[PDB]
Amino acid sequence: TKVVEISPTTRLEGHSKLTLKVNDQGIVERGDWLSITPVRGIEKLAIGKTMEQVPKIASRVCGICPIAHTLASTEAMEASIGCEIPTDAKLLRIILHAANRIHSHALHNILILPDFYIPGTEKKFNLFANEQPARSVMARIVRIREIAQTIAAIAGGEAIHPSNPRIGGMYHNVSPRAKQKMADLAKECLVLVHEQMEFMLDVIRNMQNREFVEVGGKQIPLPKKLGYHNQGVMATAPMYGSSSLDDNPTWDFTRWKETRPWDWYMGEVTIDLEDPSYPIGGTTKVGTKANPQMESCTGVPTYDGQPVEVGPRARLATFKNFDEKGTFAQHIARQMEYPDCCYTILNCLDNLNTSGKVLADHIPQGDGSMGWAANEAPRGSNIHLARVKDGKVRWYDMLVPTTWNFPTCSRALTGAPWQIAEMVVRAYDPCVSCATH
Amino acid sequence: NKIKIGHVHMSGCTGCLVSLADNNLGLIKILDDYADLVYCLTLADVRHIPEMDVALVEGSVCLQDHESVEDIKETRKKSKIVVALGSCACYGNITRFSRGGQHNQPQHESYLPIGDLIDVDVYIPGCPPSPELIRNVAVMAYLLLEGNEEQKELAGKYLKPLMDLAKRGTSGCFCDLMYDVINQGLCMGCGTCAASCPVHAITLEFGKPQGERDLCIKCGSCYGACPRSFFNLDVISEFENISEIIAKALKD
Amino acid sequence: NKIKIGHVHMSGCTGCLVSLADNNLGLIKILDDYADLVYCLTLADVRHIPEMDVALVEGSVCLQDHESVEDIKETRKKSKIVVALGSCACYGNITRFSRGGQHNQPQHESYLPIGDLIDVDVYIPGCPPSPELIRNVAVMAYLLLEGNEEQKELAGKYLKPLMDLAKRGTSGCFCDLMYDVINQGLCMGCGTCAASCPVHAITLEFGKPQGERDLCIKCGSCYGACPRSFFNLDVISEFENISEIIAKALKD
Amino acid sequence: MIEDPYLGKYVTCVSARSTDKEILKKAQDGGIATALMVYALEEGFIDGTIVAGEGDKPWQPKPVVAMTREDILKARGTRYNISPQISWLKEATRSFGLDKVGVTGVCCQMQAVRKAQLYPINMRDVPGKVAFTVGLFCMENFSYKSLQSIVEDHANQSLGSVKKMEITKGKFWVYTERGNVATVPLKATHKYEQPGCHVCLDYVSNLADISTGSVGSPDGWSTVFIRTKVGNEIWSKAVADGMFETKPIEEVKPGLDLLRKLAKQKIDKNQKTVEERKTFGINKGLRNPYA
Amino acid sequence: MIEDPYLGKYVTCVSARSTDKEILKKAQDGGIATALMVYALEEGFIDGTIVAGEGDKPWQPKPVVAMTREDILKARGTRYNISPQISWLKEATRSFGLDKVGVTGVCCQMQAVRKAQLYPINMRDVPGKVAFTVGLFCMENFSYKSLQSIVEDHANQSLGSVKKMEITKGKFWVYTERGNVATVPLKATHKYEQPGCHVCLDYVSNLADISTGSVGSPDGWSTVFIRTKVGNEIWSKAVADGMFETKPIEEVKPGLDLLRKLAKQKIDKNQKTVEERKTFGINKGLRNPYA
Ligand SMILES: Cc1cc2nc3c(=O)[nH]c(=O)nc-3n(C[C@H](O)[C@H](O)[C@H](O)COP(=O)(O)OP(=O)(O)OC[C@H]3O[C@@H](n4cnc5c(N)ncnc54)[C@H](O)[C@@H]3O)c2cc1C
Ligand SMILES: Cc1cc2nc3c(=O)[nH]c(=O)nc-3n(C[C@H](O)[C@H](O)[C@H](O)COP(=O)(O)OP(=O)(O)OC[C@H]3O[C@@H](n4cnc5c(N)ncnc54)[C@H](O)[C@@H]3O)c2cc1C
Ligand code: SF4
Ligand code: SF4
Ligand code: SF4
Ligand code: SF4
Ligand code: SF4
Ligand code: SF4
Ligand code: SF4
Ligand code: SF4
Ligand SMILES: [Fe+3]
Repeated sequence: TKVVEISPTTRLEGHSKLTLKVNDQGIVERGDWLSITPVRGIEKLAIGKTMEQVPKIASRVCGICPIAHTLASTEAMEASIGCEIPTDAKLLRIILHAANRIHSHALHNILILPDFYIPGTEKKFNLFANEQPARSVMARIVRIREIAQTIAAIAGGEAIHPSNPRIGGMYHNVSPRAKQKMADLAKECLVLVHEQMEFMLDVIRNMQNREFVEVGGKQIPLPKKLGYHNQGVMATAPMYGSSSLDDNPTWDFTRWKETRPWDWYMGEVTIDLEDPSYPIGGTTKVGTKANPQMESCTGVPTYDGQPVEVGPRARLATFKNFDEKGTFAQHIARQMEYPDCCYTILNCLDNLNTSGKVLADHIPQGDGSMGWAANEAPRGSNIHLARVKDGKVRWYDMLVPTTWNFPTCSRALTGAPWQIAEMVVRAYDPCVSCATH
Repeated sequence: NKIKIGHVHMSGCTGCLVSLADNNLGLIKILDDYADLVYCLTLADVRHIPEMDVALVEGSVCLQDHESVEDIKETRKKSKIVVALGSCACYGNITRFSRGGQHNQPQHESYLPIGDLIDVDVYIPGCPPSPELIRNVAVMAYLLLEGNEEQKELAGKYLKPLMDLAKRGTSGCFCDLMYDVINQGLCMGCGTCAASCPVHAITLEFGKPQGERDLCIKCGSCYGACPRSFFNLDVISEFENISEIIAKALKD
Repeated sequence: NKIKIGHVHMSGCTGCLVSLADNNLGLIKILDDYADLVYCLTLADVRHIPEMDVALVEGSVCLQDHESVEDIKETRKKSKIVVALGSCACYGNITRFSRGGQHNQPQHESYLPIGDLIDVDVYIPGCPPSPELIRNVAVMAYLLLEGNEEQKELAGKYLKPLMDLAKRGTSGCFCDLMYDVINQGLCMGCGTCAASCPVHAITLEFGKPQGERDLCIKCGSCYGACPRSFFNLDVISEFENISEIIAKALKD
Repeated sequence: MIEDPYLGKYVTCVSARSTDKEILKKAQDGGIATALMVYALEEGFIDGTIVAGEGDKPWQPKPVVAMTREDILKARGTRYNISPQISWLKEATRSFGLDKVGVTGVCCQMQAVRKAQLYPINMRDVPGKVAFTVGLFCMENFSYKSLQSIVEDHANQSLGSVKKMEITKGKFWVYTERGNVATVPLKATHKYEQPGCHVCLDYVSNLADISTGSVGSPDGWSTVFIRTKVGNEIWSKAVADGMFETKPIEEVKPGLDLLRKLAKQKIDKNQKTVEERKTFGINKGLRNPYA
Repeated sequence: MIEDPYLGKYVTCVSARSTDKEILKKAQDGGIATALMVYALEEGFIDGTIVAGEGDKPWQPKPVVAMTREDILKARGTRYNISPQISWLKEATRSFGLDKVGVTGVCCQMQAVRKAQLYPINMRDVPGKVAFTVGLFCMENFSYKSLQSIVEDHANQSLGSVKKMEITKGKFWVYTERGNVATVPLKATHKYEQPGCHVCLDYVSNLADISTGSVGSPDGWSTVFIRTKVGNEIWSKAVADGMFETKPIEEVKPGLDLLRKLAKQKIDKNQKTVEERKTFGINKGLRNPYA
């Protein structure tokens, strides 16, 4: 056993590292992927603040998925106080949610493609480069994300940190013109995401037929079971979410418990294996001490006493019994989620009444009861829990998808050549600012 | 010659980077012709901070995180121009409210905008910051370093109010409109602050700003956008020409 | 020789004067032995601002009221030591919220603390300011101008943090505890800010301040009272001796 | 281009009034601001515009995004108190889903728009979606309590009866629906001006695409500056389409000579105020937004 | 008077413990802080005192104004997380109507009281109504989440079972009600310290009337500094009344030599931190409250 460390990780959101024990062949025996993002402490600073402010603060946990936290936080407040929002407010929230999932999955295409090969060649995608096919692909992705952000801005008030959601529904309904504009854009987007999806699935399928990849000049073998783990999955909806107001909620808070990294991470180790050629800048210096239990910045939520995988694959496994697992299965399931986003937007626009009410007539102030809301963020189940009393948050808790995925991905690192541990990581589409909040 | 640009991610949400990317083909145009992205953990595999002409720095600094403090000091050392990108970097924003006590780093208690630890050349305020502003600053930074004298003169005039904001301080709030506009005899009731506020904390009552201070997330946008904070007539009166210049620089 | 003291009433509520008077026989002792009240429209018939050793100035300045602006300029001209008495004079306080529009002077819109118009030597923050603080400042001002060198040295050391506050700025808010204490790594959870807040806007959650910003009336008390704003060990460690000195100066 | 130091940059200046007789019935002057926005909407230069609609109290304006000819016409007539027009500038591009926003307002509001186009600070999508701005001349404005005090006390009129107000020929004029007229000397109104107007160095909405006002033209007519390429395209095409009567401004009394003089008095007086701010205190001064 | 540079100003220093056997049953050490406040209340030196009462979560302190012997005794035992004692300092003189307030707490809380006596900033009536302060020795403190992490993870104990906690001999000690003992090396606890403690230059509550702690005295006994005239009057009279066993501190191991050394390490380490703040940045630093 030797210990190699990659710090920082790259082509994901935010700040983490991989602390890896490897065998004499460089295959991970036990690896820890951990947040080293400072804890801004949103759960504790929320206490005493107003139920209107806390969702707008929680939004600023993450600018890729602020819709997830805005909606999950707002709907946790609504669940605690017992506020039923109007239909047209819900329809606008779903449109906002679906649009953001498009932009997020497409942004993630940008981050993972450099690890992938132009099918049938030994050339990797370089999306910066003004050459084909990369530039044509970048142009499609860029238009996809532009459409997505535009719809999000129209239905949510703002693409990043949406302003329209409020306790009890929305500040604004949209105009007949705005509704036509969103429909026009969704029609254009649906064709584009079908193209991007088929493109990505082909690239992934080419990856599954490869035997090695090139990292830092060297050939790295591709295990058949790359990224396999035995944690199973958790998901609350295929699209939107669930909350404790529902007749039959699809998440069970009696099965959840959160520990410190303590229960699940390695203690102190010393780095004795270093590779200065790891692109670009090498790995952690020999002699460095690391302690994942103490350095990890997240809590570890569990379901039935164990870490779980959340995210697109978790959703398709839970709701369609999708039956492939590991790194390339995760990539596949994410791409498959493209069309539902556009069909959902178009169906929601069809049902939206632009003269309809968007704010509940009565917003109660709460008595301290616990409520919770789950939003199926692009990366998986985002669960916010709250006690609101007299309009103030007395208790707040956030179980964010990448928080769930950190210990699970770690276990999935077993069997990988340490030089492609980052590829295992990127199939989770990590958001480490999310994970840490 | 392309200038060298890095994106440095401190205690931010990456929404500032998303805002840059939301210039769409404008960003690709800039990366094609005017600028090399030498560093960005989100998009590229350069692991350590290299030399930069322009560092776009987002997020604030956790005083109790050693690597973070070293990163922001190293960034100033490595960069000709330091840009506080977005309100967290400029003004602390939601991290003003951080107070520790959360797992798994309950000692991660104190956060300051980057201007309290290093000297900052340029503020780009906003939460989220507007894509167009980030684009204008990138283009003008290039013109300031690779243009003819007529361009470098324009660029210097364009950036001056954003440099003045960096010298003014590291605090942003609804109160800026009281302290420095209404209380100064300068408010004329235009309502711009209300449009810019990302959380709808500002209403106008009889033509005057009314701030919901317990909704305000201290981003500094409203004073920035207010036309009685800075109003540099030499630049803004030439809006048609400066707009045409920026468009031409992005054209295909 | 008694020093000469005036009370100047700008846009204040006179509660600062009431606080002075609430030293009871202490005030009469001071007026008997150490100080002549040369000016105070509330208590005496001197119609115009005379020369003063110490001007206790309460309230802020309405920029659209000509006599008010002349009064505060005349006060600085007429006074050796200018004291911003209370939070309106120090920090604007509730007049930060003024925005015009009320009969019969709808143009009376803009109010600034006095330190934005003249140089201020000494802050006495608080709304209301504590009688004991106003007494201590009067006594120490006398010692600074009529004492032996040992007294003038003590007085100068006592007043230094109140002079530092005057040089720090003209703004007061719950946010001071964020910006300059919690965000600086200095908060240790003592809870003093909560006791000093006059409107109960501060609670402590898990040992850390939580501010109801839409209750806060921007008086600057909490940062003042915080033992991690200024803590001048040379003075405060001698609390027993300095207390005995002040008592003896008020004794009969 | 003319680069006048008091009237701003412009291509031409004419005296004009709308040929739409319905618009003229309630227009303040020539109906230029209504006629241009209606026409821009019908032609597709804008898909909506911010106008000073009717509010919750008599003669109090309420900004609104108008998207029909009818809603635009509801904003005819001068309201001499504050209308925070720019408060709907971003929202017009969000829930309203507009691609081509029009904006009407006074000089400082035109300034706000151009600052947002060039320095968007939490104003995403606004720079590229501003399509057409029409700026009113403005000497000064008032709070609503000021306007109440002027009309009810000094003019002795009930606000519920007022059909039109007009500042001209040294007086504040009040016209009632039943046909009476009252005047107030402007000297009496000065205490009531919004203080932030005293620092304003822009009289004829220098930064608008098209600027329009009353001074320089007879009653029923407007003085119009056509300034930007946007402004010239729309004006040319509207004139060609029969939307306006025009006269070159030099053939009109009092014309551009009176106008340039009042512009000069405004800037001169306010530049002085701007300067006195620097030494307002003892050893210190007040902020200058223009520094 | 002794003017020690690390132990502050004091008249004498003894090793002591209360003769009240009921108090000792749950006291952390010698029962000095409880015994003094109970005695001051019975004798009329105070009519109430601020103590670290029991809170809403196990081992979380809640400050409270205690006005009976029974309520004072509820605050026995060290809670190693933050108790914002000073938050009730003014209120004790308002709705509670006290004339003679007692205050218990650690060094920084003693500091807060004296600052309020000398620089009352919206602390009316407080300077004259503080009657008696008892200060605990304090090396450092923790947030509640820190304490949870230390006890539940590192010591592997349930908080609901803990009877006593103790930092001593290089370890964090946890004693359970059913009789078990667990320890954690203090090196493991350092990441969890409240950051604001790292700037604290006061170990034995220099500014209290009487200071009390554990280091220097055997188990069951306290090291006590009697510092002010208030402190000497109350201590003398309590000793004379039979309230305490004492031993001169020089006849006690480890005694004042160990104590002065730990005090020196604390100030030395924290003075260094205070100094590094000045150059924390590049060309700038962090605030120093002591400057
Ligand atoms: C405070 C104010 C001061 C003015 N001072 C002068 C002056 O000194 N000299 C001069 O020649 N003209 C001045 N004007 C302009 C003049 O009064 C007419 O408004 C202008 O000629 C437009 O008339 P019109 O027939 O073209 O517009 P109309 O067709 O009658 O349409 C009215 C237009 O004015 C806008 N509007 C009405 N009230 C306000 C308001 N409070 N704020 C913002 N927009 C408003 C509406 O949105 C609409 O665009 C002033 C206008 C205002 C609001
Ligand atoms: C964070 C903390 C750190 C300490 N570090 C040291 C040290 O390094 N060396 C040393 O010798 N002693 C230290 N002490 C003091 C020691 O642990 C005992 O508290 C002290 O000896 C008093 O014991 P006693 O028997 O006289 O009090 P008891 O009769 O048991 O009464 C307990 C007293 O302690 C107060 N108290 C209990 N917890 C807190 C709290 N969190 N905050 C404020 N007041 C509290 C109560 O109000 C009460 O006055 C520390 C105490 C605390 C709270
Ligand atoms: S300024 Fe706003 S969008 Fe930018 S890093 Fe901070 S929270 Fe994110
Ligand atoms: S944006 Fe307009 S309304 Fe708001 S403070 Fe500035 S001048 Fe006043
Ligand atoms: S009021 Fe709104 S725009 Fe102004 S600082 Fe607060 S959140 Fe930002
Ligand atoms: S500081 Fe408070 S008490 Fe003093 S004049 Fe102002 S409102 Fe009155
Ligand atoms: S008074 Fe005490 S609790 Fe309040 S900010 Fe200061 S150190 Fe923190
Ligand atoms: S929180 Fe309270 S003490 Fe602090 S400035 Fe506001 S009102 Fe004053
Ligand atoms: S005078 Fe200037 S600041 Fe006042 S309303 Fe008219 S255009 Fe605006
Ligand atoms: S070490 Fe100092 S600041 Fe920390 S709790 Fe103890 S006495 Fe207070
Ligand atoms: Fe969490």
